[PDB]
Amino acid sequence: YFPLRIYEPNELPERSQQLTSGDLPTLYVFSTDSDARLGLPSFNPGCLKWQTLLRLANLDFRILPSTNHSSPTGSLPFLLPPRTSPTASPAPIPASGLLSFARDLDLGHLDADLPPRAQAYLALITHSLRNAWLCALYLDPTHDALLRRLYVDPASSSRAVRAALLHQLRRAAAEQVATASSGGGKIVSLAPVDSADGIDEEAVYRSARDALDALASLLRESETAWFGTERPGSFDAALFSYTHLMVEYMSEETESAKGRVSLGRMVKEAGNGELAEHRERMLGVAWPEWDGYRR
Amino acid sequence: STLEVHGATNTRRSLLDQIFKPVLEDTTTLGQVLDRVGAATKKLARFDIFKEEGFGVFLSEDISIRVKEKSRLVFSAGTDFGNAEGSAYTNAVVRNIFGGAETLTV
Amino acid sequence: SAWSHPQFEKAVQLHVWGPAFGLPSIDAECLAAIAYLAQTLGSADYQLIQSSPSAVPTQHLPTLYDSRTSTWIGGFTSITAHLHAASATADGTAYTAFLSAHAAPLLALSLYVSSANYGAATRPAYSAVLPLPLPWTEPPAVRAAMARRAAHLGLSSLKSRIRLEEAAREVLDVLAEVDWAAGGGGRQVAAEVRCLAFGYLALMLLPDVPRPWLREIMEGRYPALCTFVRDFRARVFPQGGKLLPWADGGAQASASASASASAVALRFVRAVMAEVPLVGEWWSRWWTARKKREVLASKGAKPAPSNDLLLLLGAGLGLTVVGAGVFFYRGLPPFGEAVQVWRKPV
Amino acid sequence: AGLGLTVVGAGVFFYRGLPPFGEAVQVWRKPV
Amino acid sequence: NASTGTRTRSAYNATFSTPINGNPDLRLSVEALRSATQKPWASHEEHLTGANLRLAWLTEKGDTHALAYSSVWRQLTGLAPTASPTVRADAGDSLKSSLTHTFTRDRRDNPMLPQSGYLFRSVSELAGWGPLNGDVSFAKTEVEASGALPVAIGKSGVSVGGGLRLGVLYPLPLGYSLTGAAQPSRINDRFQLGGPNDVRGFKIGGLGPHDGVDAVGGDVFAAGSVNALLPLPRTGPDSPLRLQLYANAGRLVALNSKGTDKEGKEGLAMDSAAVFKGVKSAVGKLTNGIPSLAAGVGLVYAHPVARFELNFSLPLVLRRGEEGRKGLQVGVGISFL
Repeated sequence: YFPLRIYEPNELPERSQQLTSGDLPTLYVFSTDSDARLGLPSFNPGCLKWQTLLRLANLDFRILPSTNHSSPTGSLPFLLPPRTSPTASPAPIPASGLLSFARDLDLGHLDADLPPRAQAYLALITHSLRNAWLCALYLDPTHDALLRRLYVDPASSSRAVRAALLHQLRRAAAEQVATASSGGGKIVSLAPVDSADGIDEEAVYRSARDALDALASLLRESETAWFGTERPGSFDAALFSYTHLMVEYMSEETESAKGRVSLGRMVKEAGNGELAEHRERMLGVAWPEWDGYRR
Repeated sequence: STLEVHGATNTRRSLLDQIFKPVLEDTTTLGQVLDRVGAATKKLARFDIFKEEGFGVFLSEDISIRVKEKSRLVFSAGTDFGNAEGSAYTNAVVRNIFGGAETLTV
Repeated sequence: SAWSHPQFEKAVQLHVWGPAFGLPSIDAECLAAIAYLAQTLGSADYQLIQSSPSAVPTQHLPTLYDSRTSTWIGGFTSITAHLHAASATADGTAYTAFLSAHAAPLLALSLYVSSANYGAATRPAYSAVLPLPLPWTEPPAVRAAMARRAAHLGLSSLKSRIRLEEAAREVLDVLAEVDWAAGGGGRQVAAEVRCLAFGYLALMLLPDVPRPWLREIMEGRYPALCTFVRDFRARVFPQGGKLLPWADGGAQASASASASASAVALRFVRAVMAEVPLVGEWWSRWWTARKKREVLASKGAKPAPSNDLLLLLGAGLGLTVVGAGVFFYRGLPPFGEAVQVWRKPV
Repeated sequence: AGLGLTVVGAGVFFYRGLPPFGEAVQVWRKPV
Repeated sequence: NASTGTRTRSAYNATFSTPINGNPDLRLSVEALRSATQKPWASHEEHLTGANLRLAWLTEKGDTHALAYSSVWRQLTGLAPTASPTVRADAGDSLKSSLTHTFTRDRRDNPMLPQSGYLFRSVSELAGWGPLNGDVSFAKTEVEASGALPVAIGKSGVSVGGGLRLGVLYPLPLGYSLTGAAQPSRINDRFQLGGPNDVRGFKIGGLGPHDGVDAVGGDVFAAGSVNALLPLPRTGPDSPLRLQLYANAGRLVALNSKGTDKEGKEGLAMDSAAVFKGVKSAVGKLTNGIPSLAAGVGLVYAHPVARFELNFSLPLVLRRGEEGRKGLQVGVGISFL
């Protein structure tokens, strides 16, 4: 009654048209521009798990790089449904609701209460291998180039800011490895052990080796090429999200001069190599048309 | 039955223990129980740890005493009237260090 | 350099906490290590020195000291790595990794986060095993650590009791099928993992705990774990664990070799120096680097010589702050005079 | 150095202090 | 160290300043700021932790100049609610090394209640280009005019008012060129228009492209105003409290490409001809169609160091989703339109 005219709303800017246009639901993962166009697996395991699960759910979606700040929660791998009106969009879907949004045949094998024994084996993946990956990436001087060109270089393009981003990444990973009592349990003043001086790394490496041996021995008794069932589930995706990246980015042939055979060769040779066969059988159910893995 | 002391965040356990452990030695003779709780919460005020505005005591079913710490640092200028015409001072107090201790500076 | 792996050149003595609950120790890692040593070596091989994180270079309490090679080894898993069908070892590793996390946050929910149990049961038991000025610095650090560890459970000092029951059952249902002590039953695992299971479960169900919800859950729904804990304690630690070969005169006589007034004053002064904001942050980092280099040297490797950049940075921050403060408060001597006279030249 | 360090140490120790000596809730109960 | 009950959470600047060449007007400044504001109109936060170096030179005619070099960080890290795909796309990390020049030509008889004055103020800014590195690259221009004029009845203050404000945001390439691929603006740099200061009768962020309940800015904008500022009725030229009777206006367009389909892939790279056509079309859109409107009566209280309004306005013309306001329009600040 009070306003007199209405005039065809104001046509959002260019960035809000080249990025958030969409036709398919888009999943925001830690990726790179050269890889996001092909849907190739991300380089962060916490996002590669959900990307693998969504690809197994036969969902048609798109992959766009993001930066962990634009999330409905703290962590990154969220999803945004397609835009229905050029000035309004549905709400985002956090990492927990990706499988609920995914619904073809049966989306029941991708979310299921694991048997009690499997809940014990899953701690090997979520703590042992995770702390191994965090120590080997964020606190190993050999992988400074990887850490930079993956997480820091495409963020700010400014040395005095890349420095602070690297520092905070390294400190935040040290604050996490220094909590799991596999390798770090030191007690200092009322502040976490936020440095590689309290994350003693031989224990972490040995825990990772034992975890990989145990997981290979668990896979050996399945008889159906997966972890007890017929099609890969959440356990297979959770293990893939670490073994694939360990084989890809941490398989450096420099080992003899230092010892401590890298994580990728540990994954390749663990047990009778059942883990490599597993990761190559998952690359062929989710990514059946992608070649050029194994470094 | 069971008594608690809510809000005594910076008071040592053995001090409140010396005060409130004999209170549980009254083994329904409600009168004597109330007299002992009153005597205890009164002796608790003869220290200078915490204020006197909120000495709550709740009974149920058992006992629940609510207290609120006074402060940890106090400053002042004031003006003293110690037999003289006037005296400007700067009184810096530290109300509690470990137990019920203090430390002034005038 | 403080955020990367270190650079290299081109008769055991277990350290534990005090008994404090009717068990040989607290901190179920230490108790599991004691139970492991007691079943493997024999009374004439270990010494069980009572200690605290300030008295070892590892800063981690289940610390063994080999006397033949003078190597420091911290943590339970590293200790049992030292001193030493495939589904047995597989399940051993699986359950060790499931106890070290998802059971340590549950034991730290009681006794550490609930302020009714910390102060009534736990804090006195920590103060009773530490030299006199230390109970003001170390028990709060241990509580802060075990409260940061018990996070991710979404719980705090808070009908809001069905949720604690669910959180405890989600763990005790995984532990319940292991057949923790028998010659027949479910899935036998190993000795070294049974001892860790005993450590955690016995510290879960035994203490007094004014608000004992965990003891109630364990005794009400899981009788197998209660029976296992009782029989294991009666078999390995008869009579409270006083027959364990502690140092010269028992438990309290063990904190004598490294509890002189000098060392205790040093420990207190370091623990209080680590709390001044900036200087303390960087002092803690430098001290931890020094101690890790010391442990590594004792292990047998040759670390990088030293990098005092951390202490230089902390001292620089402190000295620069105080110098700017003084230079801008007191200043410099006056730049002018009371009278200044000009006069034309001729 | 002793004068300076002692002054600053006393100042800090009496301004910031030590971690609290008590808890929010403290519970007593009679023994049987 | 200034906090704020609503938006700002922190501040620390330290502002070391000296005169230059023994001249009391020509000064120099070296500031080091670290703030963390809140932008509820476009639901995020902003963390600035840079430092700038300024050279202010007050001229003898009453004018003023400035030349500053600023370098910031500009993190956007507060997307707690449901916000927009836009505020998520500009997720946040930048530098914005820039160089800005202001020019104030004040002639108003009263800075907080002009009656017989005039005012021209111009701000121009050249962000990363050539020697100026960084992440953003633009040339942002802002012009302001004013006025105040009494006509008739001593001195009873009728003081017919005035006003005008323009602005343009032009994205340039990133090095030593006027021709090249230039990336479009971010939510950080675009203009906001509306509220108790810019255009009264609108929400603190209104009058712009909206991605829901979230006010994303625009590049080319243009405002206006008319006043009456009548004195207190039947009372005369009394205390600062005066009456006000104002019209308003407002436009805030955003730069699209919409004219070159040769780009296709790599949408965040517009060649110079495309950017020129886009700014031309944006100005053309800003021309046609009645912009916006508002009207009301106010209670101006010209405090010495501030201004207080307590208005009551009713928006006449809007766009779809511009979040007009009608209830009591409280206003306070230094710069009003």
